[PDB]
Amino acid sequence: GSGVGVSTGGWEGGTLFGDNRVITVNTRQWYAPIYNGHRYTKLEGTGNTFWKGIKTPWGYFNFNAYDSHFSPQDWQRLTNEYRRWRPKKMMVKIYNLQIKQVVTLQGDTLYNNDLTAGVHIFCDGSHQYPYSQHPWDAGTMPELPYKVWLLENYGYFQFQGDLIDTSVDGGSPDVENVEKEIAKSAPFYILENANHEVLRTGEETNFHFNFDCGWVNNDRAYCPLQADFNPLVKTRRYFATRNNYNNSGKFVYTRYSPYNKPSQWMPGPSLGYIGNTQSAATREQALGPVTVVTAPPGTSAYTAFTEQQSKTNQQSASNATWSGYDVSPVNCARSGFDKIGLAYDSAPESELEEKISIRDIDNDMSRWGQVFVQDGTNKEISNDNTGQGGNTRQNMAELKNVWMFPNQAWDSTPISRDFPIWVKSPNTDKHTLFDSSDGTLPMSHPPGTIFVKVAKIPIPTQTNTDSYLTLYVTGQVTCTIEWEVERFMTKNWRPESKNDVSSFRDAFLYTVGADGTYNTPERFLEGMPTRRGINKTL
Amino acid sequence: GSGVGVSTGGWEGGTLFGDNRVITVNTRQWYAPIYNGHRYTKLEGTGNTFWKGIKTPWGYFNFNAYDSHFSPQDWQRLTNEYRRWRPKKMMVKIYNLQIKQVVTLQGDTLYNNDLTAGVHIFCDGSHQYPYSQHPWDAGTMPELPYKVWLLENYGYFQFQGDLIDTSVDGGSPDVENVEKEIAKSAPFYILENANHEVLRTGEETNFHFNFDCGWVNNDRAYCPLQADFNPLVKTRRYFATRNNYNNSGKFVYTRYSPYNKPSQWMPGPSLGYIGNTQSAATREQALGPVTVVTAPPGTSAYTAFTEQQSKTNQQSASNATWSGYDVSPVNCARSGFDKIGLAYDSAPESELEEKISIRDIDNDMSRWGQVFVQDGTNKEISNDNTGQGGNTRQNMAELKNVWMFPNQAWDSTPISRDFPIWVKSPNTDKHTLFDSSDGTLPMSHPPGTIFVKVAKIPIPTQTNTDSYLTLYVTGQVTCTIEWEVERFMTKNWRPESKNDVSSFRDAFLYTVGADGTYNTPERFLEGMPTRRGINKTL
Amino acid sequence: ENVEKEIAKSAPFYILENANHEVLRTGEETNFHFNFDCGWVNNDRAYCPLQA
Amino acid sequence: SSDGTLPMSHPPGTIFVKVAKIPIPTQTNTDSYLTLYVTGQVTCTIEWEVER
Repeated sequence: GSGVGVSTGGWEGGTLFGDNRVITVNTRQWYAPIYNGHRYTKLEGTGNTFWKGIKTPWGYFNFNAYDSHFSPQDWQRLTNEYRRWRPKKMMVKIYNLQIKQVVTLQGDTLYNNDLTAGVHIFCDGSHQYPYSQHPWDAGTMPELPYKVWLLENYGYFQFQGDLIDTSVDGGSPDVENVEKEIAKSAPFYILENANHEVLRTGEETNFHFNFDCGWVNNDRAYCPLQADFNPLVKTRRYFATRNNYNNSGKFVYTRYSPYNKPSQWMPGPSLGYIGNTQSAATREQALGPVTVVTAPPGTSAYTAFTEQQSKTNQQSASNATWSGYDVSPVNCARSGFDKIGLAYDSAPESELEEKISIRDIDNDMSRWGQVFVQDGTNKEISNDNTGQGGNTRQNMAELKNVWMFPNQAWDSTPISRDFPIWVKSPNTDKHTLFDSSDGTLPMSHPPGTIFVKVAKIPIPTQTNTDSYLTLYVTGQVTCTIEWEVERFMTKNWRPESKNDVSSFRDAFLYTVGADGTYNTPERFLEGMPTRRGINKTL
Repeated sequence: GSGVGVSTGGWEGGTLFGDNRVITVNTRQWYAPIYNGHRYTKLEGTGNTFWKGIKTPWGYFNFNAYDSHFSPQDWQRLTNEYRRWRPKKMMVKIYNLQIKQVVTLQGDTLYNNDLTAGVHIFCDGSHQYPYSQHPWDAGTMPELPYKVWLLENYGYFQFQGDLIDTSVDGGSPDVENVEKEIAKSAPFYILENANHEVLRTGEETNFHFNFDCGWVNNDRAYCPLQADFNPLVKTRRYFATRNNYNNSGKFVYTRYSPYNKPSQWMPGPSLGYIGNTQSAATREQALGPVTVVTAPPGTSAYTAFTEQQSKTNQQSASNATWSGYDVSPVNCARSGFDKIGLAYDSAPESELEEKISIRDIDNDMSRWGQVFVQDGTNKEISNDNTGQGGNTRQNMAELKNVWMFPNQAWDSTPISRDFPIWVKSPNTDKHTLFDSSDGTLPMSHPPGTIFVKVAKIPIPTQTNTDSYLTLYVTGQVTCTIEWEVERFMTKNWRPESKNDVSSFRDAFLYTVGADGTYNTPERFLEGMPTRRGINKTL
Repeated sequence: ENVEKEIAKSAPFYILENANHEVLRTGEETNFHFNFDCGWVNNDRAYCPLQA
Repeated sequence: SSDGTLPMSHPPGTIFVKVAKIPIPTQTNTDSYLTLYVTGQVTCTIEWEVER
């Protein structure tokens, strides 16, 4: 029935492919140590960074990656057989809890099971506590179901080091000092305010969640946005040409070629900034296409001066890297820069080799390589009537920076097997269109973070100082996501490109080696990206 | 409603993929000329061949190929997504009939439509008429739905030229002459004995058929039949070893290695004969692994002598090619010889280039490369006791010819997109196991052949000699086959090899060229063979 | 690894004979219906600058 | 749209027409088709939603 000696659950796993739904059940073996010695402590970054925050005696389940949910073949069969997919509903189950005590009886350490020790488990569904989980973090659910998963210590941003800096001395209150105020109005969160469960070995718990999100599109456009037309018909439109290069000139009109027709569809947005590669040795300064210094109006961030035009505190571009936070990749709809923004490793905690994979391959023609703008004649106009031309002029130029504009249509980046699934959309009042250059699906309320700490069992002391019993929790978590899928249909005659393994460069991959080392892809193609062969009529 | 000016049907096409069923609808534009001038005539092969038969004023719909039913992508999606398939039921519809008359009013020829001209359409479901349709014939339904399809003239074998040869003179009856009797008991078939429809432009017809057949398996074995075992456990079996090489010897026993264990599963049958490559210039002599001379006991075939042991007429191996019929490929379960038996062209009626494709790639490990047999010690035994060995002896030998034996298990050849679907199983009393080295599925009663001729409209003549009106039939045929399919399921972790186009050597393929020439694969991999990536636990 | 080789491989080719469609003769006819979902076309002008 | 058009997700479906291919028997077996064309009448009726 129930008790210390009957299991709360069993190992579930596998996948079910279906026409309208895919259901991926996954179970892992996890354990949570005592984090930070059961205490909230101020987290300050070493080196030069002004990030300051709280380190928390808690740890959390991060379920956000694809490769954690799909196996390599479940991924392949997913991307090959389906046009698009999104999650519908997720159900996590935390069970088979076991709490072990760590005692050192001698030089040796012995691990004996202490019943009646609890574990705190808290799912924040309302997101009342800071959501500090980031996509592209190394603490997600392991892709190998037989690897044990160590939960990650939780912590959160609190205040900005250089926005608390100036004149914050506590001698007397300064109400007009704005940096004094930022530090005063900075929050501090404690997870013991919240109602949450305490479980023992016999107890279990589970959580359900219903996604509301966009799709993940697996099909490619074979045609440029502007190239889809019929050369067999002649167009009705003419293009203007200046004739005499002077004031007496006028535009003379001649018909476009059938093979060159104008279009109403602009290129999707992009920023032509590739990020800083200066060979800077500091890893914590901002190296990124767009670095953003958040400072409130009265504040002085790091070393700041007043621009005398606006009389506002501003920074030099070199100092800003200290005070600011980069955003990458910003390339958005430009596929020419795919290689710039994303580079990542699959292998967690492996000091053996880097195995850095970069997104090289995109065959989707709805994403553009370059945009050129051409504003007139190649030679400046003479101010007199008659006359011949003038000083030479730059007719054409590359547009590096393409912002959002009407009639823009593009496709999001192809995602590999190991990417994050979703990203937390900010709780700000205003949002523009959601397109993530890392391919993630921003959601207003993503799955609530599940926090775990180990109940604190005190040790009586004569000195009355805090002494806690050293013990940890291990258990089993089953994450079952239900995925809404769409099978593709096409009238295309020719065969599509399917993400075969034959294109892999390394023969032995997704398999263990002699010593048990699981071989993972070091390349983006070997990660079986989406948007490969399935053609999409423009 | 009905009449000369309303169409009997419409163009149907496409495909429907489903979990349990795939339905491929295909429509073509066909035409049948007047075959052989409305007369049955004796068909005799030029060159040296004894094949003799009838040429018939009829033509027929041949629906047997895969590439006619599936498009290149329908094939790819079929082979990638499904474990096995077989046909369930076929429905053909012959409609939009149009009969045109060919008249030459002058040097010019003009084509005018003659109403009230019939067309004969006969489906032989009972197979009461010779089934002369062969797999690997060039007259099947075109793979391109927009190509017009010329039906093939029908004809059938009647008697064997060298089994009618000797002493067949009609001076007096010889009842003891057996070759005289073969010619007497040879059949002659006429398709005007059979009930069949005569249609005009307003009329249509259709036919239904229900397949009863085996499957077509798309999955491969990754393991040799004999290699599946657990080296972690030590076997209980010992192998014998002769010790002293003489009469006093005996077998001494020692345990197999854990990595080498005996098996009960024999290799599937094969014949190690690769066929004759002598650079013979005669195309109609038998070049094939097994050539079979059918002669009844009393008959003398070509140049024959009496073997004096059995006192029966026999032939020399060189003369037999004249009198006999090869069977290819005979390799059956040996995949080492895949390259030998099958070579074929996709491109019909194209004198431009050969484009000969040969089946090279088979990764299925249930098919064996070689079989070796080893019968004892390496040195002949001395007849005395004591003594040392003897004359040297051949311990091991290759078994070239492996017949059918108990506990044999193997897999049929992987088939490409363009192969025949089925083959007519003979109406003989006895049959062994059905395994076709061309991959076809033998059926007792395959789809009944649909015959078409154009009604003969006479021309009055003073000389009373036979003169017929020159006119032909064009129409539309819709073949709809329903396929029973099985989606694969696997616990395999690693990604499977999917028949991507990326492995194709030619980039422009399955697409028209500048002059409209449809580019077809010249290689076997580019034809997307079955049994590629889907793994089958042995 | 040649990407341009791949673009040519993954380029589609369409044939309109794959699709179910009607074949008509002189006596036959056909018709088609469609329901638009679209914005408007505005025929009125603003006489004032946005900022005036 | 700077040309004033109304972009629609699914505009009216394109109506395709070809003339059935009627073959001509040939000794050389090369493709020879009968030369003929189609004429007809098409009535397009659009219903427009308006605002006075």
